[PDB]
Amino acid sequence: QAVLKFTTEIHPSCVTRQKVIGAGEFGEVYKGMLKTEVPVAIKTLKGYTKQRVDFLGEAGIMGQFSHHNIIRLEGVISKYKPMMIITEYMENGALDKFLREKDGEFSVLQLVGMLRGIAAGMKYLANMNYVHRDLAARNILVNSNLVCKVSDFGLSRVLEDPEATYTTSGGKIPIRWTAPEAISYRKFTSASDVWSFGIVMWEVMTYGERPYWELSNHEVMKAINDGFRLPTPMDCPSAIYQLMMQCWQQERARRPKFADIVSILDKLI
Repeated sequence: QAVLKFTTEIHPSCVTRQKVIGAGEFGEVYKGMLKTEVPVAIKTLKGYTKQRVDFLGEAGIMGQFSHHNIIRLEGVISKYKPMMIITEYMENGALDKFLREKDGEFSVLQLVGMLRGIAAGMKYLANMNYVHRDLAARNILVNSNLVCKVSDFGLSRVLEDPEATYTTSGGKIPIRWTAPEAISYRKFTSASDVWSFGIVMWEVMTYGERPYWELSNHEVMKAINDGFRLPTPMDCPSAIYQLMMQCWQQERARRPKFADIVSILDKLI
C-alpha cells in the first residue's frame, strides 16, 4: 500500500540490462529486456541509504496511471540488489535533448502534435487529482513514433476542490518552470502545472532553448513579477503563442484548464 499497488514485483532473473542510457539522481538508467520478451528502461538505485523510500514511491505513484501519454510501469524489484524500476522503453529519450538534436527537422504542426499528447497526459493527471510540480521538457519522454509521454513523478502530490491546493513546506523546485504564486506563496495547483505547460510549449517551439536563456533564477523571478513574459519563438503561429500567454496569466484562475488546452491544440492541427 505504501506503495504495493499497482506495483507488480519482478524477479531479477526476468531482467537483462544491456547498456547505460542515462544517469538519474538515484543511479544509472539502463536499456534492457524483460520477460514474462520486451524492451524496457530500468532505473537503479546506487550505498544509497530513505533515498530508497523516495525511489520506490515514484513507482507507486506511476503504477496508479494507465494512459497513452503517461509512462507505463512494468514493475519493480524491491527484494534484491540493486533496486530497480522497470518502465516502457522510449527510443528518443528526453524531449529537450531530442529537439536540440533534431532542430529544424520538425514542422510546426508536428511540434503541436507533441504538445497535444503532453496536454492529454496532463489532463488525465489532473482528473486523477494529481499535481505534477515538475513539468519540463526534460521530463517528457519520446518514443520512436514521436509520441510524447509525461514521466517524472517524484514531486507529484494528491489534491483536494474549489481551491484544490498543495501548500509545500519547501524542497528543491525547477524555478524557471514554476508559477509565480507557487514560488512566492508555495501554493501548487493544476493551474500552476498549466503555467509549467506554457514553458514546455516554449521549449518545444524553440527546439530546446533554455527558458530565460542565461538569466539567473534571481533575475527570472524579478522579471516574471515585473510582467516580463517569454517572447514569441521564431516561426511560431500567433495562436500558439497566444495560448502560451494564457498559460502565463499572473492570476491562476485566468489560465486555461488542461481540457481546454487539448481542444485548442486539436483545432490548430
